Amino acid sequence: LARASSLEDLVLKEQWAIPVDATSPVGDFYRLIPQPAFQWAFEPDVFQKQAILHLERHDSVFVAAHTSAGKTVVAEYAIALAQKHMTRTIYTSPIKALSNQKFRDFRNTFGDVGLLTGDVQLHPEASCLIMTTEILRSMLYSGSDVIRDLEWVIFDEVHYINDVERGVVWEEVLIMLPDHVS
Amino acid sequence: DLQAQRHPTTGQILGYKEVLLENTNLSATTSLSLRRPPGPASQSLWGNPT
Amino acid sequence: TMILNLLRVDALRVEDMMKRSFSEFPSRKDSKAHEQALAELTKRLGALEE
Amino acid sequence: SLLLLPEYHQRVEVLRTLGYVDEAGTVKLAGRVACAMSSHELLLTELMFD
Amino acid sequence: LHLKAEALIKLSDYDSSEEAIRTLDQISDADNIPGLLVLKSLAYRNKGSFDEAAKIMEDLLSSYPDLAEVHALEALIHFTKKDYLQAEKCFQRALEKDTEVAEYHYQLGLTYWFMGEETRKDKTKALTHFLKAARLDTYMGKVFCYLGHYYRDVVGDKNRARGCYRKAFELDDTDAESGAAAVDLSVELEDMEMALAILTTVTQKASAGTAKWAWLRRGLYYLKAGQHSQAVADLQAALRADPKDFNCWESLGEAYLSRGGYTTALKSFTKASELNPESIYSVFKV
Repeated sequence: LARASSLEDLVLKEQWAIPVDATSPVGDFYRLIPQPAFQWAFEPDVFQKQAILHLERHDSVFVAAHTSAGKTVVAEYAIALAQKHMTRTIYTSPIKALSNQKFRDFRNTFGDVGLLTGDVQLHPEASCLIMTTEILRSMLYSGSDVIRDLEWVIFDEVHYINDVERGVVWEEVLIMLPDHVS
Repeated sequence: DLQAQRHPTTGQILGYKEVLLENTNLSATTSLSLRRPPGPASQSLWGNPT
Repeated sequence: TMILNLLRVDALRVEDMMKRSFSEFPSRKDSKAHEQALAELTKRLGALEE
Repeated sequence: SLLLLPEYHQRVEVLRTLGYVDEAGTVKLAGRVACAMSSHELLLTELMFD
Repeated sequence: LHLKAEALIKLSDYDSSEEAIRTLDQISDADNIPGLLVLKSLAYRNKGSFDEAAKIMEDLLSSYPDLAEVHALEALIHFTKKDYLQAEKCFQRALEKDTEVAEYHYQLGLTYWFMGEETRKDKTKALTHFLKAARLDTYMGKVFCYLGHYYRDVVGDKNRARGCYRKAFELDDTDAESGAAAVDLSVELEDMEMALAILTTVTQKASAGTAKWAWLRRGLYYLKAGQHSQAVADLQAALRADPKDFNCWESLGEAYLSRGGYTTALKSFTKASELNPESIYSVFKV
């Protein structure tokens, strides 16, 4: 073609730590993210809306709230995302007695949640293994072949670093985590 | 390994062609990267020297 | 235990972990600025006549 | 510059005076036993070997 | 009252199936007035359902098409030809082209003739010259982009075919055919960093899902190179778009298996094989 060619061609031609404002920004939580991975029995307030907005893009939030029931909305949205992507997530709490009622409530809320302690090994095949940091520090020094599958490490009560006899565990752990683990 | 082939567009397995592996001579007790063979077998999760 | 689990591995040195520790954060905060200042003042030292 | 470097050296020396680390820092068998231990690693492995 | 009635008629013509046909009936009642030669156009809206509404559309067309219905009669004959085989189209095309002398109104008969000819006929002069007149009659809004897309289907100077795929998707954006064809033919040609720009632009305007065709291609482009992190993120977004396409699941499984993960690759491959159990590769990989 000669004339059609012309008749077509004429038409064809550093900071490293971002202090996000607590209260102002979020106005549109449902225009984007219209299919949330978890549905509550109430309305998530502003800061949990921002924390979920940043958990969608695989960032690394540092939530700092008052009440213990306000943090676990994030702490279980991250596990709903972990089960949606087929990946695995490790929830680590410092107190040995605190990581039992969390096991029960996370097994009641959704599916499979394994628990690991000094002797108990309930379901070491689930996707929400619940651990004491002294065990994660012990399976970071060897491979343990679970670290190949992690997405999130939910350090629960990170204000125990100020302790004098167990604060070295959180810093032996926070260094050895491989790069792909948020 | 007999790796598959893929049509560059609308990928479908045309045929299987043999190629050379590249990350052998790498073991679980002498290298540290996410390419080493998984491990001996189903094994204790932690408390494993070597 | 930390010393043993780091001496055991060859490519990891124990002083690396000490470098990355939080009680060393103030000293090691602007390390890239110290090293770039070192590498860019080595040029300036080469100037004066003998 | 590392504040704790002399203490690392002293720990390595005390380790090497017992039979846990060869010269130039290579772990011996007692070291690999005392590595994977919960608490009181020094005392427990010393009790075991004796 | 002319502008609102014309807008209602256009909405009726371009609307959805039978419920939208009822909306078209409501619009016709709202503009139930003289100049009955528009009623036949309403019949075409009924053809958008073609189940007990075409017969009513047939009655409306017979009643309206009285004096000449020149464009309307030709369009109705073309619709009848589409409902039947392409026999009627050959007779209708000559009369319509001889009667309505235009370039853009001729482009409507040109698109009907190209839809009839695209099945079997070579049509180097019946539809291709009709498509040439439609290309010289390139309209402002959504009236000649699809003609250029349908003219460049599989052959006939691929190099301009990429150009009119890129134009047919750049002007009209909601469709997910012209853009995919353009990027696919681009990756068939040597140049690569131009497809990436198109994919980036489409991805940026992706609101929430519903852009699987872009996410998937760019994810594969990141997987062919050793950049597994971005590929994994892209494919996860694509899977969120629509969680049933097994191609997405299989490719994501390969993405996980390229880097360390072994039981997540296993889980994804198992899920991929669970639906569409015909694929041998997924079962073998599991």
